[PDB]
Amino acid sequence: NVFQTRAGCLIGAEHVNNSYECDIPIGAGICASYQTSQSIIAYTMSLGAENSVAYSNNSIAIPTNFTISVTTEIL
Amino acid sequence: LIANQFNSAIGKIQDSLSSTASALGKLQDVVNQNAQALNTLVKQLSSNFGAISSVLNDILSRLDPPEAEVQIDRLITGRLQSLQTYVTQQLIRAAEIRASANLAATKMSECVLGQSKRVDFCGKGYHLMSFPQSAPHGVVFLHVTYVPAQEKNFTTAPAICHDGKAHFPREGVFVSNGTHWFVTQRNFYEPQIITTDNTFVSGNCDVVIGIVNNTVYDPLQPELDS
Amino acid sequence: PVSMTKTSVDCTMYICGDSTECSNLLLQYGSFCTQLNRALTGIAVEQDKNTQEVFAQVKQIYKTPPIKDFGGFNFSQILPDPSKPSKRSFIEDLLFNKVTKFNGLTVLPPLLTDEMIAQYTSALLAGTITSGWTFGAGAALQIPFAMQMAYRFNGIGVTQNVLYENQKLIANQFNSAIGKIQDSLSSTASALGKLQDVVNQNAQALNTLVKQLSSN
Amino acid sequence: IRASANLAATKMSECVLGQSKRVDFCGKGYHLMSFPQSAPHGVVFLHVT
Amino acid sequence: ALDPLSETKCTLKSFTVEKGIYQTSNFRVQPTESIVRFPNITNLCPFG
Ligand SMILES: *[C@@H]1O[C@H](CO)[C@@H](O)[C@H](O)[C@H]1NC(C)=O
Ligand SMILES: *[C@@H]1O[C@H](CO)[C@@H](O)[C@H](O)[C@H]1NC(C)=O
Ligand SMILES: *[C@@H]1O[C@H](CO)[C@@H](O)[C@H](O)[C@H]1NC(C)=O
Ligand SMILES: *[C@@H]1O[C@H](CO)[C@@H](O)[C@H](O)[C@H]1NC(C)=O
Repeated sequence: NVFQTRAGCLIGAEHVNNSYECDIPIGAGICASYQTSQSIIAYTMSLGAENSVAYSNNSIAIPTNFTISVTTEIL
Repeated sequence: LIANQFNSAIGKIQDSLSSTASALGKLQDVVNQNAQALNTLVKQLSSNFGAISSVLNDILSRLDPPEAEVQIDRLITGRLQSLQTYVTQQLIRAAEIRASANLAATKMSECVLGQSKRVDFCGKGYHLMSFPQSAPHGVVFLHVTYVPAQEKNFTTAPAICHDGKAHFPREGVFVSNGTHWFVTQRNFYEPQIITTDNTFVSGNCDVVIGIVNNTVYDPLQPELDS
Repeated sequence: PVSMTKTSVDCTMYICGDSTECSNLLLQYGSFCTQLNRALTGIAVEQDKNTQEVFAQVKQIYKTPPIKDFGGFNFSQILPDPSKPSKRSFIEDLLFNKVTKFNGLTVLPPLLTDEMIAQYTSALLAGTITSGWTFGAGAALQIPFAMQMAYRFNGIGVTQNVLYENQKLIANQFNSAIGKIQDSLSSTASALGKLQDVVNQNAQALNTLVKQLSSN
Repeated sequence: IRASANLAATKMSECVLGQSKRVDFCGKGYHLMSFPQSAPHGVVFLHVT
Repeated sequence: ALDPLSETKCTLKSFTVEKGIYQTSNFRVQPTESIVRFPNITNLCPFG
């Protein structure tokens, strides 16, 4: 249970090939979390959901419905 | 529908702020930092800095002035250095607080007292308004924004050929559901008949790349024919 | 500039490395070196936070479609190069190529590596070229690039027909301007000086630090 | 550097993700669009006006 | 000094440690033996 990364030596966390959102940042793209029976896992943090656009020169995506949202900004 | 959505969203915000404590962290830590700093200063009263005792009442009640002065000199050097570090940290933190307060003041000015055209400056989405709320050493802005929810894919064209002239939409965009061509506002699907009060003429169909051939209704024709 | 070098200086090793008596004498000062360690860790986490706030502003990863028809606008100079091991653009490669210990001072690697920052930039570029501003305020809604340029022109008060009549000319001028930007960025490196000096300053600081290890 | 990063983040949010109406905020001229590019410890904005 | 958890506990002077990463100490490899090297001096000096 020893993992060598560009951030150093990590002992106790299991290396998982699957990528997830960063929970506890370690560094150099490596982040840690507690997941499944449960244990500490280390993984390359994901950058977001993959979403390609249906681009063309004669197509428009127009909203037919909307929503009114409220966000909280603390300062 | 807008009223119901706004009320439900305000209820959700209430539930989140009453159920998530960490949502206040960005404020609490600040206080903690200050407290931490203060604590460190207090802890610096326990250091000897080489003196035989940390409490001054013991030093003055044990040493003759010629040596009590040396011990007090060590103590005052240490204490003045620690206090100087403390006040420097406090000044830097106060500069940061002043920057954040200026940002919050600009936000209050351009978001609550008016309408901000800056995207993502008053929250995610098309900003509509904002409401201020007090907080212990803080401000909470409730930003009301417009977000597209459901979308549809239509066929478009940069211009429409009617009689050899190039017609462009005054407001909105030309779309096609597969059988009919309409003009609708960009931020909401609302197909309208292509008319002369919705489009304008400029040039001919020989300049626009991708212009489609269709018809443009003239409201003056049925009025003049009768 | 966005971030600095995440330097971390070990107090105990810097002042009294491999010396027990010096550490015992330093213990007579309380929590000075611990508080400076806390300060440098705060600096590091602040650098990571500003990097995250600058680059991680999109919820999805956007990509350009296999079709490159942008109405004559050539974007291969700022789009990613699929042939490079680091998925960065040609201009970004030129920029990266044109920019230039054991006493308890270390350098922690950044949380967000160069490849992830390049992927962020590519996603944002694809979003802004293929969906306008809809991907920021909401979902990425496809719009032809000519129509996006027409919207940008309507935003400044010039009619879309003025763009359409000079569409080929506008595209040619844009391509020539991108080529000129490439030439200017490849010719001289002083344009990015506002960054390099920063590093130099930090380096100089470190230098001064180690130089103060030689004073009596 | 934190102040400069806040400025760069605001500029990327309002000039790349939208159309800013401030003159000289997105380069000389009437702002049309902006493109972000990575750089060693920095960001290069191509402001098209 | 029992385990990394207790190390974090006394570095944070608290019985409750929140979720996150915390720097606790500094590891340093200790030398195993001493190596003395001196010239093969062949002549005791007439100090007497
Ligand atoms: C774009 O317009 C050209 C010109 O007619 C057409 O051939 C092409 O199919 C259109 N779509 C794409 C994706 O190029
Ligand atoms: C739009 O979506 C909301 C979601 O709650 C729904 O209540 C409303 O009926 C929808 N309106 C239309 C016109 O689709
Ligand atoms: C109508 O538009 C089409 C589209 O290219 C063009 O070929 C045709 O000449 C135009 N005029 C007609 C059909 O009278
Ligand atoms: C853009 O320019 C490159 C060379 O500068 C060329 O290879 C390419 O065909 C051009 N058009 C694109 C990428 O659509």
